[PDB]
Amino acid sequence: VFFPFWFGMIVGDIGYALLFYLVGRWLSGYVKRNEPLVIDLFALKLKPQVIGKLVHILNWMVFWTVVWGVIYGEFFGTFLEHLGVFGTPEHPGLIPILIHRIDTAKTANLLILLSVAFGVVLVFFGLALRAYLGLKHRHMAHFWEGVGYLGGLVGVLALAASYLGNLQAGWLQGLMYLGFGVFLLAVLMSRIWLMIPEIFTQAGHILSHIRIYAVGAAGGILAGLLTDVGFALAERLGLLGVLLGLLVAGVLHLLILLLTTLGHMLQPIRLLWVEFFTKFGFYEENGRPYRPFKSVR
Amino acid sequence: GGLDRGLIAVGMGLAVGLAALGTGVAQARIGAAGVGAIAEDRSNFGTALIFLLLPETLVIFGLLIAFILNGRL
Amino acid sequence: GGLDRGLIAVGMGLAVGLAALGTGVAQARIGAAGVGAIAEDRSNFGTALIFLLLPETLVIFGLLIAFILNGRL
Amino acid sequence: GGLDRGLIAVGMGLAVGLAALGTGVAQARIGAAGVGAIAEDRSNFGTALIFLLLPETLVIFGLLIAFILNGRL
Amino acid sequence: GGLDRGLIAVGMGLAVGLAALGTGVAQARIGAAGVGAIAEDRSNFGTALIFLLLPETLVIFGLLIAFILNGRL
Amino acid sequence: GLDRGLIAVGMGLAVGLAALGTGVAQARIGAAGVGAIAEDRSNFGTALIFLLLPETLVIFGLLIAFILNGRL
Amino acid sequence: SGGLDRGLIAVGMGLAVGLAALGTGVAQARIGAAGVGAIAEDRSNFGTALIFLLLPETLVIFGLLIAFILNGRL
Amino acid sequence: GGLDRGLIAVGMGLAVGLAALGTGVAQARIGAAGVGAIAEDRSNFGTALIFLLLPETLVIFGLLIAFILNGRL
Amino acid sequence: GGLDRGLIAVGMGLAVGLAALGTGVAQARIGAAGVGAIAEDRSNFGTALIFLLLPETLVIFGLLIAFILNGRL
Amino acid sequence: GGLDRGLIAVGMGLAVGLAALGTGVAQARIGAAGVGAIAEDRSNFGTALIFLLLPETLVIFGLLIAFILNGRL
Amino acid sequence: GGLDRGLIAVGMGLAVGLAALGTGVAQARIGAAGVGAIAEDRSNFGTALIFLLLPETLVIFGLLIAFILNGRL
Amino acid sequence: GGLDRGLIAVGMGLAVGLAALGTGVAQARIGAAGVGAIAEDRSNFGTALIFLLLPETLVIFGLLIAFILNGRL
Amino acid sequence: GGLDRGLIAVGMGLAVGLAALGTGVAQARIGAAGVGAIAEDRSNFGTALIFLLLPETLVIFGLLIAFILNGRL
Amino acid sequence: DDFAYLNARVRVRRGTLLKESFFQEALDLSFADFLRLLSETVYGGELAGQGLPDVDRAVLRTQAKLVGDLPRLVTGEAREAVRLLLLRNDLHNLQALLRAKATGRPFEEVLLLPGTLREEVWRQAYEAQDPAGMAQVLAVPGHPLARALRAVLRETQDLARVEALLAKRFFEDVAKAAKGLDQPALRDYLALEVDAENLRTAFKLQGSGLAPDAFFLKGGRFVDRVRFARLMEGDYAVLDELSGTPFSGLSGVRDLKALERGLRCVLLKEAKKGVQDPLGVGLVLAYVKEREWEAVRLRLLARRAYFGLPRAQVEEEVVC
Repeated sequence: VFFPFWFGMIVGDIGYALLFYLVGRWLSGYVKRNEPLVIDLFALKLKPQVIGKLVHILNWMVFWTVVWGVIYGEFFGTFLEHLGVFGTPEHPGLIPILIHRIDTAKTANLLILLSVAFGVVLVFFGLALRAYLGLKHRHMAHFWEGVGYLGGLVGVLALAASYLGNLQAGWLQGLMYLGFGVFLLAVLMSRIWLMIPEIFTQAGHILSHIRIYAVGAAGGILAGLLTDVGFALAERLGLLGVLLGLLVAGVLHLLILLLTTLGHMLQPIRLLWVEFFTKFGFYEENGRPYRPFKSVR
Repeated sequence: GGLDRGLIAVGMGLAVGLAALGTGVAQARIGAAGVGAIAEDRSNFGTALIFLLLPETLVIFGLLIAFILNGRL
Repeated sequence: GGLDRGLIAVGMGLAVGLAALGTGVAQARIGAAGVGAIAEDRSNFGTALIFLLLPETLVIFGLLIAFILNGRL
Repeated sequence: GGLDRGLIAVGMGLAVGLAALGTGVAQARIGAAGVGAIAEDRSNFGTALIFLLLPETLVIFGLLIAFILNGRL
Repeated sequence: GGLDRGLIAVGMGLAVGLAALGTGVAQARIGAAGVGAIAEDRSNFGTALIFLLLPETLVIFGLLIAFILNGRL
Repeated sequence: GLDRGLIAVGMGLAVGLAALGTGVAQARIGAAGVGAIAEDRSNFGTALIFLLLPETLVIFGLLIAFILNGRL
Repeated sequence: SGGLDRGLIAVGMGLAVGLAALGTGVAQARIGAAGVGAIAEDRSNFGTALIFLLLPETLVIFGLLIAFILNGRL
Repeated sequence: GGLDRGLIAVGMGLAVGLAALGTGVAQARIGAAGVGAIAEDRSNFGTALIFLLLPETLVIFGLLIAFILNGRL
Repeated sequence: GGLDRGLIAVGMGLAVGLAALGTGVAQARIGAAGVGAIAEDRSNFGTALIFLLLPETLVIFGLLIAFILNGRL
Repeated sequence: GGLDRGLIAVGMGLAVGLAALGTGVAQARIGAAGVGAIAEDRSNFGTALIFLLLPETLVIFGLLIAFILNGRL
Repeated sequence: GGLDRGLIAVGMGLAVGLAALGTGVAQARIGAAGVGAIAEDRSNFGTALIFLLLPETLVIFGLLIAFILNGRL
Repeated sequence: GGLDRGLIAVGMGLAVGLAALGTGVAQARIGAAGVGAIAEDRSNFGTALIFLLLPETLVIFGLLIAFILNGRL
Repeated sequence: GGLDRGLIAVGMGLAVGLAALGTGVAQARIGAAGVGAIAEDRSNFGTALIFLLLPETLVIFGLLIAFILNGRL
Repeated sequence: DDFAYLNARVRVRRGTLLKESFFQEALDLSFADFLRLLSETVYGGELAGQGLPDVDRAVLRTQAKLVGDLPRLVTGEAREAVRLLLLRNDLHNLQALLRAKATGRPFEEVLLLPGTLREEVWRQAYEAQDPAGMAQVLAVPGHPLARALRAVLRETQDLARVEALLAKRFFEDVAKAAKGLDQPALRDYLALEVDAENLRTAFKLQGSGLAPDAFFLKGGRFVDRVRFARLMEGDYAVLDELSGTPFSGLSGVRDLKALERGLRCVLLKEAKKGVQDPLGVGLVLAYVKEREWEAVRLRLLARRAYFGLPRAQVEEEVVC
């Protein structure tokens, strides 16, 4: 429900989506051929069922990067230059754009507020889920730690939005009352100490969701600047060395593709793995792995 | 604009870069010991990740001061 | 204003950034020893958390100084 | 009077370079332990690429502040 | 003024940040040996805490200088 | 015409300091790579890919430099 | 009644206190490391480890001396 | 107007010098491991030279930025 | 008066602080070896103190330079 | 002329000095391993001098930038 | 005549402090090996004191430059 | 009037001092390995002195830039 | 006029003190290995003193630059 | 050079060792189950056939393949700090070659288990007109034997007093080389080891009464000259005096067997502390000494399994 939708907000290029669709149709042809994938450079040998799962995650990811290439309005970086397919009022050629993402006076505050808002939803869902699991097993310290982090975090967020954000310091101060009262009540009815230094890192974990907009703007204007340099210095310098600039911008664009899509593919899943999974526990006593009677077949 | 707008921006960017240097210094040694403990066996993953990504509060604090200075102008 | 606010901004930014560098220097070695003690046995979790989260007193002091400087702005 | 654009640009460059130094300091030791786990057996591949690609948050946070500054430039 | 408050601010921030860096350098090695002595036994706990909390005399002196500068701000 | 130089010292500071960052990275990674190659020839491709991975630093530094050039 | 002196004496005081703080932090790092090692060996070298840890605080009381000298002649 | 040629020149010189510092820090340990490998055997000479001469990319990029600034001059 | 007083103040402060950093870097390793020699036997109390109080000639020279500049004030 | 000669000169001198620092850092470890390799046997003299006189490409690039800055003066 | 005596005073103080840092870096390792040789045997007192008192020539050179700058002042 | 000579002076002094720092960092480890090789045996003395005197090329290049900059004055 | 006479002093100081830092770094490891060689036996005395007294050529060149700078003014 | 690069490989290899339930269930079998249980683990990679020379050759070959690699793979300070762990083998080979040159039995006489030097040096280092030439061809640069044999070579060419002063010079030189650099977990270890060495030397030289201070060395901290003399002469309250030290349960011990058992246990205990430093040299120390403990315990269990000895003869020798 979350990770491909975040990766869409990372990668908003329709050309990246088309190249992913090409490698996905290649890889689904590879599971049609029923060959185990082998490469001795990485010593990667693996069975086609994992490769079919990779087909499934790649399709369910590439839909969201298509739709966030539409809303962010970027075709292969920026090929709206010749055909003005995306409508900004500085050069309105065709259908409008929802958010421009290349400038920051129009984009950055809204996108940064939504990027914090997803972390708000995620972390409050995680702490509510830890409180649920503490309510289940009749173990009370988990319930108190969950309600304490929830109250302290919403109190710090309300105090931040009031005394460092806008005006109207009247309504939210009762929410600050409630939040810090619940936090002190939890620490008193808990005796589960060293939660007090954790709430600063807890606000760190609700606030560290900036990185989706950060790598989104980074990769987006990096691709846009590369195709800008290539397209401009090819077209308006010579008019027939345009294939020279086009293919060198293409090969450098595929170079930065191959050199940082690993990193800004890894960023949403580490965001999940080190905020959401570690809020509700998940790191205690390792469970026990179910292995049946094999009959290896 | 004048000297005001110019100097608040370098007071922003120095804070961001230098807090990033701090958490790089931390995550260097913590990632070294983490890659070690994983390379022993694939069992310390849930503790290597939390001990590795405990120091990112520094750079979110740097971004907090940066956004305060951005809204300040 | 003028030269005033830019220079108080570089003051508060240098304070938070350099204190963040200080606690990154501390948490480097303390987190390395903590990952080592956890990879020895899983019963060192509370003491490694308390020693790794002790030197954030520096950065709450630094954020205190920066918020005092933003108040005197 | 004209002391705006150059000083916000040197704030931009200082943030980017200093955060770059931070994640270089991190990836140095993390990639060293990563190659030390790789060249023994090639089964620690993804669980070392995760730790190598993990500190790339720092330069993109510096680039975030840089692009905000370019928006104000 | 336009020059008094800014430069006493960068003095205050420089004092706080650089004292924080000093005691971070101290608490790095002292906390590493303290985590090690805890990993031996739980009978060296109080001495590890007193050697870790000794060098915050540095930063209470740093905040003393900072608040003398606030009193003469 | 007074701020035209300070954009360029910001450009040069970003380029040089990001070069310092990936030099610090490539120091230890290339030391481990030369150690692995001195062990056996069979770790060539992994040494090259781990050595060429931290060039993100300098290509982002060139991104900032070309931002500050395209402004001027 | 200066217009520039009041700030630059303050950055002088802050630089002296901060940089002497860094000096005794770099000293007390290795000295406290060897002290905690010797206390972890035996519970007998406590007074000598405290006197070697508290010996380089002469630097920071000298830094506070210079700071309050500049505060007096401000 | 003045005070532009000198400042683009100090940007040029700072870029070249600091990139030289970066590749010096790289080639220090890379050439140390290379001379160790050569002292072990003479068979691995060309791979030692190619890992030693990989970080010339740093300084040809630094000279690129320098000559872009000088063509701007 | 005017512009001289603050600049000789930062000269005195820089001299005292940086000489303090010098003798702190010296006393780090000298006191480490001295505490090791104490931990070997108790007949090194008469050599660790002389080798540890020898490098404060540095800071009495630094305070001499500070007081010469304070008299030149 | 005027003030710009001094600032192009400090850019030139900073380039020379900082590139010299870079190749001194680069030659330290290589010279140490080369003296060790000579201490093994006297057969590896030429490879030691070629690995030690490799990284002066840095300083001939620094002298190149310095002489071009002189050529623009 | 504005900033003249302040700037020559900060040159004097920077010279003394930075030479102090240099001989602190030298006396650190020299005093470490000296206290090691004393803790081995007592008869190495003269060689330890001659090797430790040899790098104070740097600070008497810094005091020479300081007294020449006081003479021109 | 003009401020040329002071700024070319700080460029000259910065170049010479920073080149001296770089070749000091080089000769540190080169002389450490050299004293090790000589204290092994005296059969490698000329090669030890030529490896130690090899980073004086840095110093004579830096002084060449210093005297070219003085001759520009 | 009243600043051109001033800036040469911080040039001279940042020459001499930083060259002193360079030769202190150069003397550190050589003095450590020399005290180790004397700790072997009291017969490798002349070679230890010649390797320690070699890198003061840096600071005599720094004082050469200092007295040439004083020869200008 | 880099400690973390070697430490990653050492932590990988420490991930693969033998557990306690292995020998606890191999404490009662009949040597075919021993061959069975060693057919699976990493020591079975070099097991050729079956029998005692096969098992011994397998253990020595796997230890040379799995332990003798880490003195390589680094260059400089890291190898200078890691080479001073597995260096007893070089002393044993050098004193065997020394007594073989001083005896006259042929150069192919000894078996020469691998230490840290390649064996071409050994093949070349028998023919030399000057034993200083033998130490010269033996000399790899920063080696302790390369600067110890020429140190105590300054009397004669080839004697046995030369060998005794070689052993004493080796111990004090390894302790001084531990003091001469910065590893906070190896200096204390080698001091405690050489304290154990001259303590058990004093125990195995009881009753003779010859001059003890010529045999006593310097480099330990828990013992001194007077405790060494009063331990060589027969009263053992001084051995009962050592409390607070890690010589904890070792009190009132007279015979050599229980003494050396307690010393080997306290060395493996204090050397298992090296996970305190997961970046420096402590972890490779805690790997190598745990590996040799596991190897010699595997060897003793092999002997019991083959010869059918009672488990009450072995139960005291797997106590740690």
